[PDB]
This record gives sequence, structure tokens and C-alpha cells, in this order.
Amino acid sequence: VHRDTPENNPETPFDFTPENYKRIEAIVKNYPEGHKAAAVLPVLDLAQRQNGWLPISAMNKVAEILQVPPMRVYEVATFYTMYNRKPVGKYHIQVCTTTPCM
Amino acid sequence: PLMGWASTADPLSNLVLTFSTKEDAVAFAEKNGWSYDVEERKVPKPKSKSYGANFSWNKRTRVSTK
Amino acid sequence: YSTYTFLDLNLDLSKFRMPQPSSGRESP
Amino acid sequence: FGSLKDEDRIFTNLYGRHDWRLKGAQSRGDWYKTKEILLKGPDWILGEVKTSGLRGRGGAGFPTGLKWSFMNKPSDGRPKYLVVNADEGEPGTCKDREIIRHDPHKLVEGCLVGGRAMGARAAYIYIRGEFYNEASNLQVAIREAYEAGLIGKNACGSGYDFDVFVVRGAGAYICGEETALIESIEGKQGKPRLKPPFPADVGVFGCPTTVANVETVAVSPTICRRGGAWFASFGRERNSGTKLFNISGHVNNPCTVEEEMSVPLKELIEKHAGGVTGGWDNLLAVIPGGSSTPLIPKSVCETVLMDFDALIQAQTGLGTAAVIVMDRSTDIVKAIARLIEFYKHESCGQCTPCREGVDWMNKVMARFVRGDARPAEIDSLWEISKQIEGHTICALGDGAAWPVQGLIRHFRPELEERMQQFAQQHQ
Ligand SMILES: Cc1cc2nc3c(=O)[nH]c(=O)nc-3n(C[C@H](O)[C@H](O)[C@H](O)COP(=O)(O)O)c2cc1C
Ligand code: SF4
Repeated sequence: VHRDTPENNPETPFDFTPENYKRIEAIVKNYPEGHKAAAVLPVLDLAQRQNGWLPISAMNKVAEILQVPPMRVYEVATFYTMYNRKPVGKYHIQVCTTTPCM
Repeated sequence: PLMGWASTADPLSNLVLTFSTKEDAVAFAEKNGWSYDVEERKVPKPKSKSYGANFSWNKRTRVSTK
Repeated sequence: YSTYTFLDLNLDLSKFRMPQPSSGRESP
Repeated sequence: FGSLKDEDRIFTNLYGRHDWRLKGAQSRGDWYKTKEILLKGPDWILGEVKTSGLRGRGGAGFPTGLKWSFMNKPSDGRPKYLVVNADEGEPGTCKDREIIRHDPHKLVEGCLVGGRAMGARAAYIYIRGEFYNEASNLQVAIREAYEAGLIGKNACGSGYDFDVFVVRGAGAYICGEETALIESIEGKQGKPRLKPPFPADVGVFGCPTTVANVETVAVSPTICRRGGAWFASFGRERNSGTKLFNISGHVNNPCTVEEEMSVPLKELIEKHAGGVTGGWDNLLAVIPGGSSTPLIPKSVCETVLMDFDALIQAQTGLGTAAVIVMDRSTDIVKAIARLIEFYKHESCGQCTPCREGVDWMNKVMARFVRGDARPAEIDSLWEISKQIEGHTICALGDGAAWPVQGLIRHFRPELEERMQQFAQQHQ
């Protein structure tokens, strides 16, 4: 795997279902005001859910919602694991292999 | 105009003496008797820098992705 | 068990019943 | 320690498991006396746990009793929160998620009854999103009670009540530290801060927080509900209580059991239920901690009680509260590399000792196991491990070497002969 994008879907395009703009009212409701500025962890992942893997125009979209310069997103999606930047299948299966599982 | 070495007169041109201080700096220009000039030493502001002010409630200084 | 559909979980009882928030500002 | 046990009765600190999963009046145990507790002065709860003095389940010492009556004594301008790990970082831990799976009604109380001591404002929990199904249900458990009016904003009978906001991670180790979790609760990348800013109770979300653990805030209400004088039951004058162990990797029926302190490993492993591998002649090479403690051979471990400071007597102690063992076929050198190959993937990567310093080992560990170039390396590889201690910020480095530090201890030859096994082979 490599962490650079070869201009796949700069304009995919992508958008959220108008059923989802009523939840993002609730998420931001969690946090205090003025620091809000990152709900990114659910909000960026909810977008994975609506789609099933998020292209680069998904990473650019939430920035327009969250007003953070979108290297403060492309970063967070390349740190964690659960998000899948490339495409996937209908079932993405795991085999735990570790000292006990070994 | 044979190679491009830059040949020169001005037989001093390369000397740097090293003194220990100003009071004893000008000491050697007069005593040998030529004109001169002076610059001044510089050292920074005090200054005030504190990590741990980088995470702030109402302050405007709050870093991200450090 | 519900693969998609976090909705009412997030937006039904939570949306109305998460008061206020005040949360202040932080304008900044 | 008394009778060298650690028994298990129906008198324990956990109410029920197979009885009732859903909501209700907390038919017998829970939500019993509340308005009397909270209405009395808050510091009555503070130091009232000292009758027990819980060391804490966060994988360390530092009894939970101090840090809450610790700073966060005053209050000035800015709210205080609660962040209680639900996460599991250590391989084979598994103690967590059993508390939540069949009995969530306990912990929402555990905060509310607990949070009053902090004088806190809100309640955050945190859960690795890798548990989608079980973690999804807490919200119901929140609602199925909270909706009844049991919590917030006065509930019940006080002027102080506040709700709990679940969150989730993804590829986290982040519970691997406080002062990381409070960072990735925020939405930055998670690189844990420096430990002494202002340690974790000054620099925080916007404002002071305290990072608790699961059964540190789980068992607090029931230990403030009854307490005693039974709060100190088993274990010596130092460590006292009954925690949960979860056995894994060789047994008849590896499964959790509530067991009090100072229990020897030779009766405990064999019990609950059997020893199904060789109870002896299977060589019983054991790991006290989950990933945080190196091996013990057949020596005094089997008589060594599981009391904390009893383990510091051996070359390593364990706060993780887990057990992994081995018998015969498992090649330890083969079975410890995939404990190290794990570390290389879970590390932040800020610090120069951790990053670029763990791989130097992990790249060589695939020499020994395979069998490959000559000894005198072992003598160096020990020094590397001796060279990362005060040099890293978080504990993940201090938890990086011990497995290798304590492999070179306790087994000399198994390596020495294998480097020959390929040496004679080359010939
Ligand atoms: C690799 C690693 C993984 C960890 N995983 C967890 C975890 O899953 N849950 C947890 O509560 N603490 C975990 N910690 C340790 C945190 O320091 C701990 O949660 C925090 O100190 C809270 O301690 P306390 O609430 O018991 O006082 C982990 C530490 C490391 C180094
Ligand atoms: S060890 Fe160094 S790099 Fe790995 S996580 Fe702790 S700090 Fe970040």
C-alpha cells in the first residue's frame, strides 16, 4: 500500500443524503462551541458508511462542512486503520493472529 | 586571462585578527595608526516560551497537528 | 446487527434530548 | 494473606451475568441507595474508598483512591470531565467487554456515583469501534434507564446530574496512554503529549480531566455501597481486593473468574477448570502479564502468588491482569516474535528511540528464529533493550523491551543451540 493518491476522484463527486444532515445536527451538539472544529471521527466515518469506501472527494467534502484546511483531514484518514481509502469487497474479513491467537 | 584564477593585488585582503573585547579592540587600530569603524554585539530578547500553553480554552493560541 | 442505520440511534432520542448544549465559545 | 486464597463465593463485587441483561429497577443489586449518598458532602466519598484503596486496573500501581482526592480538589473557571477507557490494548486481556456485554446498567451508575467525587461536569466514555455490535447497545442501556429519568440533570434528588456521551475510535491503541486519549477525543491525530506539562489533570480537553479505567469506576459504587472492613478482604497489608483474571492459551476451559489476590498460579491455572495440557511435564513456560511481562520458567512462579508486589519480587510484575502460558510444541522464540511484530505496528512514531529503535530489534528477531548469523549478538541485543527506558515518552517503549529483556534472562541456551542448528546445517 502507498499513501499518495494518483488523482482518482478529485471530483468523484460525492454528497450526503439529506437524511444525514439532520444527524450532524446531533453530533456537533455533543461538543462545546468554538472548539467544535473536529467531530471528524464519527463524521468522516459516517461518510464511509453511506458509501462503503471513501474516495478523495469524500476527504475534501467534510472540510467544506467543518472549515478545516483539508490537510487536517487527509492526515486523520491515513493514521487510523478502520477507514478504507482504497476500494473493498462486500465482506472484509479478519483473522486474529497474535500470541494468544497463535 | 589564461585560466580564470582571479589574481589580485591588495596584499592584505586576507587577515583576520581575533581580539577578546571592545575595550581592547580599538587598542590595536590606534597603536598601529590607521582609520577604522565599529559595529555592535547583539544578543536575543529574554524571552518567554512555554509549552503547555498550546492547549487552550479561550486562548487564540491553540495548535493542531504539531 | 443493523449495518447501516445509526440514524435514530444518533438522531431520534439523542437529537432532542441532548441539552442544551451551551458549550460556550471559543469564537475563536 | 491468610489461607493462601482467593476463593470465589456468590459474594463478589459483580452482581449478575446470565440473569437479566435488559433494563428495570435493578431488580435486586443496583441503583439501591442513591439520594442518601449524593446528598452528603462529596469528600465523604473521597477517601471513603481508602478502606479498600484500589490499586487500579489500568495496568499500573498508583491506587485510584489518591488521584481523585488528588488535585481537582479546588475548582475555578473551567469545567471538569471524565474520560474512562473502555479500550483493550493488550493482547489476551479480554477482561473488558465482558463487563459491558451482559451488564451495562452498572457503569452509567459507576460514573454518576463516581463523577460526583470529581465534582465533574459531563461524562465521556470511549470505546474501540472495532466492537460494533456490543458497543452499539450501550446507547439503549443509556436510554432504557436515562429515559426513565434516572440521570440528569437533577436525577435523582440532587441538583447535580449529567449524562454520558459515547464516542468511538478506529485503529486506536490510544488507550495505551492517557494524554493521548484526551487528545484523540478531540480529533487530532493522537500523538500522545509529553507527560509533564502540567500532567494529565491540568492540560486537558480545554480543561482538567481525569482518565479512569473500567473496573476502577465500575466497582467503586458497590465498594462505597457496602465497603467495610470487607473493602480489605484478601491480599496482604499492601494490595487488597478481588480482581478478574481471564486465562488464555492453554487450559481445559479458558474463561474468566473472579479471584482475590495472593492466589498461587499452580492451583489457579489448574483450577477453572482443568489444566488440560500437562499440569506438569508440559514444562509450563508462563507469561504473567499480557504483553507487559516476560517469561517465567518452571521456577517459583507456580508457588508465587499473584499479588502485585509479590511479582515485583520476581524479575517482572504485571498489572495487566491476564495469563498466557505454553506447554511443548509452541516454540517460545517462535512465539515471542509475533508479540514483537505486533509492537512495530502499534507505535505512534514521534520519538527517535521508539520509532527506528524497535525495528532494529524486530528486523533482527527474524534472524534468531529462522536461525542465522552468529552469537555475541545476543549480548548486544540486550544492550539495545537496556538503551530504551527513560528515552521514550509513553510506556509503550518501557513496555517494548521487557519481553525481550526478560527472554535473554531465564533462557540462555535455547538460542545458543539453534544458532548452532543452522551452523552445523550450513556445514
Ligand atoms: C499500548 C497501550 C495500550 C493501552 N490500552 C489501554 C486500554 O485499552 N484501556 C485503558 O484503560 N488503558 C490503556 N492503556 C493505559 C492508559 O494509561 C490508561 O488507560 C490510563 O492511564 C488510565 O488509567 P486509570 O484510569 O486506571 O487511572 C494502554 C497503555 C498502552 C501503553
Ligand atoms: S513510543 Fe514514541 S512513538 Fe511509539 S507511541 Fe509512545 S511516543 Fe509515539
